[PDB]
Amino acid sequence: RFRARYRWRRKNGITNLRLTRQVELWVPKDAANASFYVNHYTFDLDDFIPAGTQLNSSPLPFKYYRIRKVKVEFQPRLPITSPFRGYGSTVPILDGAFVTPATGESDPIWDPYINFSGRHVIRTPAWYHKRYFTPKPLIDGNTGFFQPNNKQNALWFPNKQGQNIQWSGLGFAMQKGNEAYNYQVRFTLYVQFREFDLFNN
Amino acid sequence: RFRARYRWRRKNGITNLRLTRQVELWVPKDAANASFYVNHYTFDLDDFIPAGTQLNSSPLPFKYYRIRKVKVEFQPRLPITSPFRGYGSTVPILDGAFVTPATGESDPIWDPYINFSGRHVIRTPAWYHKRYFTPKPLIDGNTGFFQPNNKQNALWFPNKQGQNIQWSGLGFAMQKGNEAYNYQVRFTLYVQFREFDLFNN
Amino acid sequence: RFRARYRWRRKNGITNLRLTRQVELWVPKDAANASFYVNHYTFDLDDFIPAGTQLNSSPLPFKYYRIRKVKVEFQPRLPITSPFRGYGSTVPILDGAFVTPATGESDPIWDPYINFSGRHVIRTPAWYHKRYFTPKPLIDGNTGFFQPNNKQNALWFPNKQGQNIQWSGLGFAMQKGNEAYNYQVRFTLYVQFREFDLFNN
Amino acid sequence: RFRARYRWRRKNGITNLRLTRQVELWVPKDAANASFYVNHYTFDLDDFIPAGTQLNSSPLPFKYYRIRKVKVEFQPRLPITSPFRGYGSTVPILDGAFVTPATGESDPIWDPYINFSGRHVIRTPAWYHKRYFTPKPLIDGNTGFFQPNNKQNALWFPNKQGQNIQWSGLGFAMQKGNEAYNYQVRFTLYVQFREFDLFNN
Amino acid sequence: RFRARYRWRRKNGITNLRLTRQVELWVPKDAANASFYVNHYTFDLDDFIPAGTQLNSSPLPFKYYRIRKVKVEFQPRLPITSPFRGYGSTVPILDGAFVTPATGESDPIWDPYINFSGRHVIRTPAWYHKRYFTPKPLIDGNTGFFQPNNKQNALWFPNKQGQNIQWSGLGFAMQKGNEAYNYQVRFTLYVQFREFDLFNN
Amino acid sequence: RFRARYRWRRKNGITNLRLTRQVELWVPKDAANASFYVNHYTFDLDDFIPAGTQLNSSPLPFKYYRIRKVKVEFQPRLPITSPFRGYGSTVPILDGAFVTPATGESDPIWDPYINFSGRHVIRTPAWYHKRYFTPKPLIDGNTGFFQPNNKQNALWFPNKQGQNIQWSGLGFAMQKGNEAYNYQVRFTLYVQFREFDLFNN
Amino acid sequence: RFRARYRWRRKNGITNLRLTRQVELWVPKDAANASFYVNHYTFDLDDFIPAGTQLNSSPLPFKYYRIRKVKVEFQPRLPITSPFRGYGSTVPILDGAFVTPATGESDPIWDPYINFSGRHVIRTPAWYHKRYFTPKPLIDGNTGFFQPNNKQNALWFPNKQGQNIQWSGLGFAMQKGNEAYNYQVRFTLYVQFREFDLFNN
Repeated sequence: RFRARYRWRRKNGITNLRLTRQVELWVPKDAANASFYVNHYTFDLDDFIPAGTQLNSSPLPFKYYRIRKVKVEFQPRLPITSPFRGYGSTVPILDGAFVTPATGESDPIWDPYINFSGRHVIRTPAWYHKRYFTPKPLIDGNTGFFQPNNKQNALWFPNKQGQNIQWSGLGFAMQKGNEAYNYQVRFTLYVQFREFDLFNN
Repeated sequence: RFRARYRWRRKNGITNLRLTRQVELWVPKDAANASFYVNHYTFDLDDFIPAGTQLNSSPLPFKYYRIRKVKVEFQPRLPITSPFRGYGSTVPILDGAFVTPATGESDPIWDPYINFSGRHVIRTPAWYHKRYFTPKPLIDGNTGFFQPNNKQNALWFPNKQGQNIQWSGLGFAMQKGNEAYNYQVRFTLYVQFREFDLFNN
Repeated sequence: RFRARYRWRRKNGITNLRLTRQVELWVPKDAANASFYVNHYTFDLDDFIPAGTQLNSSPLPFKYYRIRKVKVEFQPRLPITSPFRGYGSTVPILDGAFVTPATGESDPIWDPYINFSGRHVIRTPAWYHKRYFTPKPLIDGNTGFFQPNNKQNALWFPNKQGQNIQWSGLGFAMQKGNEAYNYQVRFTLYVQFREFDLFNN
Repeated sequence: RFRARYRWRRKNGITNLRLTRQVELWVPKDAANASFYVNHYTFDLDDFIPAGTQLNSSPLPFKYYRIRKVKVEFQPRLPITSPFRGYGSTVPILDGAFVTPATGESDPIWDPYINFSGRHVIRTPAWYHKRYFTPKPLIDGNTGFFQPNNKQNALWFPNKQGQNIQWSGLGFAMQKGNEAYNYQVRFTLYVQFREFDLFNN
Repeated sequence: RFRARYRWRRKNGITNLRLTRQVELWVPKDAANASFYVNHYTFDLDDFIPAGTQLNSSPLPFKYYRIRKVKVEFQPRLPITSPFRGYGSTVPILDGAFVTPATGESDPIWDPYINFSGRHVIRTPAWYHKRYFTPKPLIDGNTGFFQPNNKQNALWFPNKQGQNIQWSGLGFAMQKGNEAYNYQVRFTLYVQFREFDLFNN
Repeated sequence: RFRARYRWRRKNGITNLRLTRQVELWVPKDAANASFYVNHYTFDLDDFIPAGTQLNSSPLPFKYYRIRKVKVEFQPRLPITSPFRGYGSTVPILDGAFVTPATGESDPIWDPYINFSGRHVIRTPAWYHKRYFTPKPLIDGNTGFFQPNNKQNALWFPNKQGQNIQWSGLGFAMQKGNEAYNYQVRFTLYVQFREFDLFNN
Repeated sequence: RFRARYRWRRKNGITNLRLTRQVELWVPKDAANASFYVNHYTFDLDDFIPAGTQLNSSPLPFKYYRIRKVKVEFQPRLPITSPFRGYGSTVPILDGAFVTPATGESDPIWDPYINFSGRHVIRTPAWYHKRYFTPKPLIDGNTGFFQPNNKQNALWFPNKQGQNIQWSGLGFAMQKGNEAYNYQVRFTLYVQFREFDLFNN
């Protein structure tokens, strides 16, 4: 009754791991104009797992995977005695279509994520902020479909180490003050793997 | 009550894997003398897992391990229509001290494992034979201690990939007929790992 | 029923003491390179107990000991108005094999403990951080075995005062900003002693 | 329920034997100085079992052993009408580190075992005295670890007949009067053996 | 309910130890006069504990103590075939005022402790005799007060190692025959300590 | 249950006696000035018990004592037809510090004990007055401590016959009329003794 | 049943008051040496109560007292933005013997109270810290006895206003940084008084 779920994890090699990577978020300065810094983050499994050997292509010796949850943690670098407090917005964009502008066009003076249904408020000189959600894989670019949050029906993907697809996550907009502040963004993937394959000579 | 064992496997990264390797057992010929072929098998984790990278030293990214069970399977190569049937003995030698003679001295004409408390009968032209037991790690050579079969109290060992200790397993004695017969020995380790560590750049 | 545990503590002299020592953690400066400071801490009983007399070799007059728990407390020296916040990782490394590099090679630019199963986040200009766990004794260097967390089956060790073995504890990685910050690390051993021996003239 | 312990003793050849050896304890004389005679006893299995043959190395044809209990019996040689009564101390020293001095230094004038947690009083011209305890094997000399008294988790050791390790037992201190008195010390091991192996030609 | 007494012993460092020392009682000879040998014993903690170091003044690293019980054991040196049997008296004198005469005046021909309310009969060539009672501390010499036997209300005293006060114990009177007989008096203190303080460099 | 209190009184010789002594209180005359006569009474055991012999120092052959209660009875000498009635105050002063002035300074014109918490009114030509309380022993003069009224925890004191300490009792203030009136003060001690010692030749 | 405790407080004048005094704790500077500032505090009732008149010697008109509890509150003077954080230790020393050195010898570089059974951690630029315990009166200097924590059996002491004894309290050790920081120590006595005496003219 619960011992059949144990046989399913042993017949197919189901393993929940937790991968963690860090990046630096550099927000530039904006002297008395109240602009925003709109960008985004997608999660590729090649950034969380290093390169393997010639025999074993991946350091995690599994064939299939799916990412259950992502925890995106904006960790401040500045103290709470900063001269300017900002208030941005973080949304999970599962559609793969972001409001991030390309280079050449100016940064907006208004918050584009402020009316979204899943926006949280990032306070942006000195405060921690985490989002914890289910990412959606960027399978197709023509239709851009994703499936609802169903753990039993989530699609499995091959662990390919170099051709690994990216999963659509977060879009943020942070206010810009008179100083260029920093953040240390930490991405934590909660991956579920399947069919352990370890080649040997 | 059972959900505390789930938190213990997630806090320390407990993962049961199943590693498999093969070797060829060549038994020589013995024309009308009824000798035995006494040898043994110890299990080193470096033979089951290949070499890793410079960053990740092992393809299995865990720090600690212990081998729960070994299945040693003598798989025949010859058909059951062989002109001579033999009857040997397989024992689990946990002490690390085998009755295997060195080179230079002759092979015995009598079965040395036949009076042991845990001997099984291998039929040795053409029949399958498996042993499934708990190996014991060869920690010390001066005292040669091992602990009783207790899953909760089994010692943990560092996965070192090149300095991995060997675990004391099986000793066998196979009869030798007028033909050199073959076996394909398959070792299956049921390892339990701990504290998943995956270095990343 | 509980009065038999009282006779066992009186027949063998069982005494739980709590020893405390302090050390200074100096993290150097790193101007705009985002390096890490990876080091470790092992716990030797000779650092917590001073030297005794010629008659009584130890100020704690017991013959055997075992360390039940260690509390490692990183206590800040800097205020929370520091210009740079860092985010490192603390792990209990029971295997005795650390990721600490020797002198001559450079400090890493990436967190090596970030994917470990038992990492906690140390915030590293100004915030307190404690780890509380069971240390493991560094008995052998060839096999590096340790036993699981079982209070009833923990090995007893002679209190020797000068030949006391070290117990494998914590490995940490702290970010380095533009200033050399300080920490006051406090180690608290929760030792259990046995067989009180007090020599007298 | 109890028939599974019967199959475990038959699958692995468990046999409890009781070995007995004797030695002579010579305590020298000490004219009006009230010195002590401090010495010790360790238990080696080579002293209790004689030499075997070339085929069977040991007269007890088992491969593994562990000593459950030792009974050390100081049996007097002198009658109770002796002109001087002495009062010493017997302790079980499991740590392997005794207070026995080497040759060249004088014998102490004070009882060194008198404050120990497990001392019993030996009356030392004419009275019987027995200690009955669990010995601890002297596995390592660097760390000197031993395990708690747990019958289910006691380590097994190879019966090697010539390389057999010694087990740490008793340390005693007997008063010395004006006459050299004698004792007949009787050591009784309660050994448990495993995996009966009897080689045959 | 009983777990509050466990927190009280851990908050204040309560530890029951058992200290033991020995002395020689020399009773002189008295040819056909039937005199008595009246003396006494007080218990100082400096006689049971040796000298410490400069850092830790005492080998027992506690600050406060109180002696719960004393066991005074007169252990014979002579056999039971002695030509003269004597019959003395042992009393616990808690008041601190003994009937022991100074040097210069003769020893009495009559038993002074024989009518006391707490006298026991010591048989004095060859027989063992123990007293087990609560000692009383010699706090003041002007009033000589002591408190009743109440374990919960017993006064705590500083462990000072050189200024330690003496506790009022036993007064004895032993008959003297035609031979100078010996005794080995053994004092066993059952001390309770408090507030473990171990200085460290 | 009550038979254990009987064994305690027989093992230690507990005996409640009742000692009685008398003294004359002379209050002087004071013609039309309304002064007071302030004095006090302390209770020494040497005043209630006479001198003993050389062998037995005290007529009450006990070693320890404590005074449970004192009854101080002011018994009049004058009839109720006296020309002046006075109204003083009696207090139990347990602290040992009285308001009694020394010689040389005048007697007060106001009642000093009238506002005390335990004052009773003595009517002072012709009326009887008793106080019945627990005295407190004058142990120390530097701190002047006493213990609360607890019969089970009362301190025991040596019966020394000549060095017996005094116990702090009553302080009174009686009005003075035109005639010098008399009182016969009767002190009744309710002593409890311990450890009957009767020396004999 | 509870109305007898009301009559006891009215017959003897029992009154619980709460006295409060303040002092300034000046900790000196120590440039890069990591020394400690070890000192102590004893509580005298003459510091909490001012001088009285000639008639009434004390402004609190009671004769006896005992201090039930002391609250020692280290109140910071510096803000939490201080450049150096320190971590000391506060212990209740009831024995009257402190580790405070006299003038002439240097201040220690190590914490002497860190291994004590009742140490709390004072954080020492800017944080509040309170201890709340039962003080012990410094009655004798030769034996230094104190009684256990029993409210019903606590000794009463005379309120003398100028000869009032001191009660043994707290010993602290505070780290010293590059600046001389301040504290405002507040002592709150919870005294219980007895036998209200108010002299009147």
